Amino acid sequence: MSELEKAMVALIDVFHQYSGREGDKHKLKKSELKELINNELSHFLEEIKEQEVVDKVMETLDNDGDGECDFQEFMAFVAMVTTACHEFFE
Amino acid sequence: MSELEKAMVALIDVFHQYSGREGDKHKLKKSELKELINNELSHFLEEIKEQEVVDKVMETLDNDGDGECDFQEFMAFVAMVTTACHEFFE
Ligand SMILES: [Ca+2]
Ligand SMILES: [Ca+2]
Ligand SMILES: [Ca+2]
Ligand SMILES: [Ca+2]
Ligand SMILES: [Zn+2]
Ligand SMILES: [Zn+2]
Repeated sequence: MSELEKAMVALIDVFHQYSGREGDKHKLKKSELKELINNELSHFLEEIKEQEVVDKVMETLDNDGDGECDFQEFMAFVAMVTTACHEFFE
Repeated sequence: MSELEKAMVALIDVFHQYSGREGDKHKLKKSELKELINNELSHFLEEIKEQEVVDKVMETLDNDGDGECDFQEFMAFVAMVTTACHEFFE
């Protein structure tokens, strides 16, 4: 696979690794999303150690209002983080 | 870096690799977009060999109407292709 193709498979992989832990296997619940950020975005995002922060991140991400982050929402999250990095480091 | 972090860096890298070739160093013109898809998405998307296909792809991802693909628009493109790969495997 190319570098881009690899990167895409890696986004699918990490989503599944966290979404399948509990409840809906295809959605991130707040605790799944917290572990994903803390473990996998430890350099791009401040560690989450407060319920209020987990809450705010889900509120921000959850466009369909079911209190979970689905794959489309996770893509949007990936784009906002990646964009932030893009901008920040130039 | 985590696999997710490395993937995000990979998106910014490839984008810069192609956007930097001609004209606007920070946006993809049609020629740069065609070569990105052809070289970097050769295992996920059919090879582009017709002007009308690159025209149509650009029209599709060019949401601000400048005839180029900026990083934000490239991220929506990445999300489209990733989603398709996701579905494909399932
Ligand atoms: Ca879940
Ligand atoms: Ca949701
Ligand atoms: Ca360019
Ligand atoms: Ca545009
Ligand atoms: Zn899935
Ligand atoms: Zn840039």
